[PDB]
This record gives sequence, C-alpha cells and structure tokens, in this order.
Amino acid sequence: SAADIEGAIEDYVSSFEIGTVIDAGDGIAHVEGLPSV
Amino acid sequence: RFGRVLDAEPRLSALLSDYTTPAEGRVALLDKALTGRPGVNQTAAALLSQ
Amino acid sequence: TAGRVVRITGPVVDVEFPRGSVPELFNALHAEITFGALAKTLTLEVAQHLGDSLVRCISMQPTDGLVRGVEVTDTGASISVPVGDGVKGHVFNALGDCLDDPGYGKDFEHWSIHRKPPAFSDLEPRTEMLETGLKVVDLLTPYVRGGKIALFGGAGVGKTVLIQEMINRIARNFGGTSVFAGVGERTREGNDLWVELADANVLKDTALVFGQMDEPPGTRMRVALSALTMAEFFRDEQGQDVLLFIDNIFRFTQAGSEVSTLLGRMPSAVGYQPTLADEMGELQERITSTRGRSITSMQAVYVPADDYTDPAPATTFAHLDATTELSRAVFSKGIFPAVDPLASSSTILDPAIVGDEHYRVAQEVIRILQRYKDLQDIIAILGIDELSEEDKQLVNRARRIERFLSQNMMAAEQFTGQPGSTVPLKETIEAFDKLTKGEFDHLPEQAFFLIGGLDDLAKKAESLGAKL
Ligand SMILES: Nc1ncnc2c1ncn2[C@@H]1O[C@H](COP(=O)(O)OP(=O)(O)O)[C@@H](O)[C@H]1O
Ligand SMILES: [Mg+2]
Repeated sequence: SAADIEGAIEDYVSSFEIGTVIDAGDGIAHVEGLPSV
Repeated sequence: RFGRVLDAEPRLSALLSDYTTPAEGRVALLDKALTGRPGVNQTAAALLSQ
Repeated sequence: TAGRVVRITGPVVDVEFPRGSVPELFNALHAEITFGALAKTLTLEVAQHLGDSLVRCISMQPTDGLVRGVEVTDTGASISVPVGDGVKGHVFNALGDCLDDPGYGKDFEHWSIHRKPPAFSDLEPRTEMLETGLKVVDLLTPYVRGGKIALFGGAGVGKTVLIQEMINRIARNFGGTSVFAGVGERTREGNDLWVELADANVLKDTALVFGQMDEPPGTRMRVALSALTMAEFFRDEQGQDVLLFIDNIFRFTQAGSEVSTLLGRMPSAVGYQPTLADEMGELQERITSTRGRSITSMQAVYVPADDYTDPAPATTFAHLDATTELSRAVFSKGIFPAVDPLASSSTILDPAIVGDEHYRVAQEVIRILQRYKDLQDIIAILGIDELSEEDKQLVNRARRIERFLSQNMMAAEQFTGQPGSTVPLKETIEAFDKLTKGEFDHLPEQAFFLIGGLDDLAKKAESLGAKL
C-alpha cells in the first residue's frame, strides 16, 4: 500500500520530563531521561 | 518481498527495531499494518512476527 | 531525509541520518537552537563517517542550547563563501556572512572553501625581491614578490605590529587586491585594522575575513580556508596580483588540535593531532603563486612558549620562502623589530639574485653577530677587558650593528610616539658595509638606536655630541 502504513505509524505514535541519577561522585552526576534538555 | 519493502521504508523498520518499547505493541503494529494482508502466507507472517 | 542530533559534546556533534541520506564529508549541515536567549542556526561541517549512518561534525557556532534529537538538514555542499570583486572593502566571517553590511553578497557567486592545491606542473619558483624599506628585512630576510613570507615569534614580540607595518609598506601602493585573514586573533585588533584600512583608503581594495579567538574551534579552523578561497578566486579568475595577509596561521593548527581528541583521534607528540602536518600541508600548498599568477602571502606564525622546536612552527617552516623570526631576547633588549638576524632566512639571499655586494654585506653582518653571540658569555663572566684586541673591536662593531638593525616603524608610532622611517635598500647596504668596516666606531652606540638611514644617524650623533 505504502500509505496505510503512514496512518498506522501515526496512530501508533498517538496511542504510544523527569530524569533520574544513574551514578554520581566527586561533583559529577549522570542523569538518564530528560530527552529535551 | 517483506525484507525489500521494509528496506524501502526505513522509518517503519527503525520503529519496529526499538526493543525498548514493549514487543507486544510492535508485533501488533506489524500484524495490523504489514503482516495482516490478503496475500500473506500465514507461516511467513508467524515467522516475521516472531 | 533529515538527520537528528544524537550526541552533543562541546563543539562536536554526532548526527544520525536515514540510510542512504548520509552527507558527504565536509558538507554543511544546519541545525536550529530555539532557546530564546541563544536562538541561532548552527552550521556543522561533517568531519567523519562513524558507520551505521552516524556522522561526526564540527560546529561553527557554540552549541550551547542545542538539544538531542533536533532535525539536522544537509545543504548538499561544503561551506561556501562569496567571491568576486564585490567582497573588496567588506568584512566577512568564516561562513561568508558580511559583518559590516549583513546580507551583503548573498547573491554573489559562491565558492566552496575546500579546494585542491594547484597541480605541480603549474608551479614556478619565484625569485624577485620585494623591497620593504626595513633595514633588517631588506638586508637579511629579503622578501619575495609572489612568494611566501612568514613572521615567526612568541606571544607579544611584534608579529602583528610587523604585519601592520608590511600592510602600510606594501598594500598601500599595491596595484592588485588584498585579502586579510584574521585567524583566531583579538577582536580589538580586527576592529583597529578595519578602521586603519578605512582611514588609509586601502579598504576599498581589501577583503577582510575574521574568525576571532572567541569563536569555537570550527570557525578558527575554517576562516583561513574562507579567506584563502577569496584569494584563490582573485588569483585564478580575475587574473590580478593578490596580497594575502594571515594573522595568525598557528591558530588554524591550534583549533584543529582542540577538537582532535573529541573527534576520536589518539594524540600525537606534544599534544598535537596526528594529522598536523597533513592539514597544514593542504592549507599551505593552497597558498601559492602559480605560473603567471601572483600571490604574495605574509603569514604571522605564533611560536608556542617561544619554543621554535614545537611541532607547529617546525612543520610550518618547510612551507615558506622567507622567514623573519622574532626573538623574545631581542625584544627584551628594546630592539625593534625584534628580529633574530642569526635565525631568520630568505631563499633569495644569494649572490645570483640579490647581487654580490648585498650578499657580501649580509654574510659579514651575520658573521659578526654570530661571533658576538659566542663572546656574550665571556663578556658576562670575565668581562670585556680579557678579550683580544680584535675581539673587542668586533664586539663594539656588533653592538653598533645590532642597534642599527633596529628601526622606527610607522606602525610603532602609537607605542614609541616617534614617526617611522623608510630606508632604501642601497642605503641600507652602504650603511652596513660602512659599519662592518668600522667606519662608525667613533659614534656612541646609542646613536644607532631606532633610526632610519645614515642621515638620521648623523642627526642622532649630533644630538648625542658625536659627528660622522
Ligand atoms: N616596532 C615596535 N616598536 C615599539 N614597540 C613595539 C614594536 N613592535 C611591537 N612593540 C610592542 O610589543 C607589543 C606586541 O606586538 P604585537 O605584534 O601586537 O604582538 P605579537 O607579536 O604577539 O603579535 C606591541 O603591542 C608593542 O607594545
Ligand atoms: Mg598579534
């Protein structure tokens, strides 16, 4: 079809920020999440 | 044919390839979008879904 | 078809593209920083292909405010800058944008800043003196018209003052086009040069391309290429003589080494990138005259920590026709320009080109100064009385010679408050021939400090109580 796949992925996305410290030490930290930072 | 069409549209292939998202959703996506068709062998459909 | 930012680490950005849309190396990509305070459009130069459709790029602008996952667009071409007579009289940055008149030149013909150097068959050695009026330069480091001239030296020894002096002496009456590339230098100096060129009326004939030391490493890497592209257009298309002034070319190498480890390359000796010689060679080999097409280029080369053995200046040395090497020791003596006459060199300082008398006088001056350098330590410890009579006479002569190689330059009037002078080459040769023969041994050495020719010497000797 090559087109209904589009609507499929859009419906998927429609149907589909706080980070988290994963490690820290010596004044440096690593944060998972925050995709928009 | 499925491999060729999947190569043609890298967006859908990459979306499926994200194992972070639960696999049930992605296999349902494949079933409803690509694997669910009139002229699709059921054995090939099952193999691809697996 | 657009890519997205994956990793951001300072000036280096990794960008992921769809399969088959990976941009070619050195292509210009565009990304958007939308944060209001720092909103801008980043230009990224593709530096490496990392595999799996990722490319490593160098940003031309600071990446602060950039976000992972933002769309990245491929321009399909390298960074390109405007070319043509229009660029004369205007100030640009490495990306070709006009600074004095933003938006100017957008409709000009644009040339990619990445170019192969001229074919070897098109290269002709240049042997023709370019008289400057500076005694030391004309006597011991004669400059070559259409050749490559460098001013080496550590920080604050007079590289930029001498570049401005050479602008005054050469570009002021040049019949062709001038291109000034400010590579990673002070913005205040750039503004001063812009104002000075406007006042001298030389700006109309000069194109200025500035990438300052506050720019990210990518801009300092590419500004020299941009200015060189303008110069190459003037050489190959307009068919007119070109003056290329670069200050400071070492900043190109330094910026290259700033991103080398962020690009994944294991460091070489003295912290430089493994590709120092190759990148320098490409850039320098583009800066040449070809048969019938002249580029007289003058480069300021910064010597890190006064260490002339440092790989950057050492690698640069091979690319030059004439090298005026400024010394911190000469500087600290108050001798200006702080040229080290025993360490500078010119490829045309031989009897065949400059003539028997010029070569003879230059060699005699160098021999006397070398002997004086040898005797310095003995004079410092055991005193001058313990030297042989001929050695005492030579020491007096050498002190007078080193003072006389000093000169009051026009560009130095802002510092000494004394107007500059210009000495014809023949007068320089005659004066130093007289010196090496001891014809001025009766004058106090202070009479030889920061003057012009023999007329100025007579005047200063009269002022000090002597007479020639
Ligand atoms: N011919 C000169 N006469 C007097 N002072 C000079 C002369 N040349 C340089 N100086 C002094 O040395 C300083 C360094 O010169 P400059 O060329 O700007 O630094 P660099 O050599 O690092 O480029 C000048 O600001 C000036 O004060
Ligand atoms: Mg300087």
